[PDB]
Amino acid sequence: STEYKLVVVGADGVGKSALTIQLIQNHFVDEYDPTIEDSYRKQVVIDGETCLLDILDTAGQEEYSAMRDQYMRTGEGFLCVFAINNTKSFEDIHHYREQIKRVKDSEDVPMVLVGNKCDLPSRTVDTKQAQDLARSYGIPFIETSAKTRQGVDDAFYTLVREIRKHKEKMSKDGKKKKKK
Ligand SMILES: Nc1nc2c(ncn2[C@@H]2O[C@H](COP(=O)(O)OP(=O)(O)OP(O)(O)=S)[C@@H](O)[C@H]2O)c(=O)[nH]1
Ligand SMILES: [Mg+2]
Repeated sequence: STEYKLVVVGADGVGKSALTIQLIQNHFVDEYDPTIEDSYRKQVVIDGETCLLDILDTAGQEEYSAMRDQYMRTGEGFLCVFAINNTKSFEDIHHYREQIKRVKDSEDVPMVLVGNKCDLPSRTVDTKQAQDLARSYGIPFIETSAKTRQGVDDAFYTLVREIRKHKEKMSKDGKKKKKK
């Protein structure tokens, strides 16, 4: 019943498309297929509510600062994905977060930090640093492997939960109005 607009963001090659295709299609693309902009719908039951997910799988490839704006205005929550063997992709999260906060003109934007490719050896981004970054941001951190499907549903369902929490918070706000 309730629709949630989710946007999967992050550097090229982190696994945004692999995560999203696991969620929607239940298989893993070993392939490379760089994304311009694909979207997907899926009907899910999360905490006993039916949810219509409308998911945008974005381009990691850059230039943008053109393209990012409209889908940042549109998105209700953001899956901020880095790959655990890609230091720059982790560092990129700060910049995506800043951009989203600026473009949506809010300090309060539902987000989940996703460390993908946890099936691989010799990670270059430690779990502790990701956890520490998420704690700073006051957002969940979930480790995934699109290859094995580990954590995939949890990552997307947790983002829906963050949106719901935000919706409830915004009704009560901090002040000005109040509600519940
Ligand atoms: N080992 C491993 N490989 C993965 C995982 N997720 C994605 N990959 C691989 O990484 C490569 C890039 O994945 P892809 O999903 O296309 O990245 P992207 O983030 O969507 O990249 P883009 O569209 O912005 S350019 C592919 O070869 C894919 O199979 C994972 O969890 N584990
Ligand atoms: Mg892609």
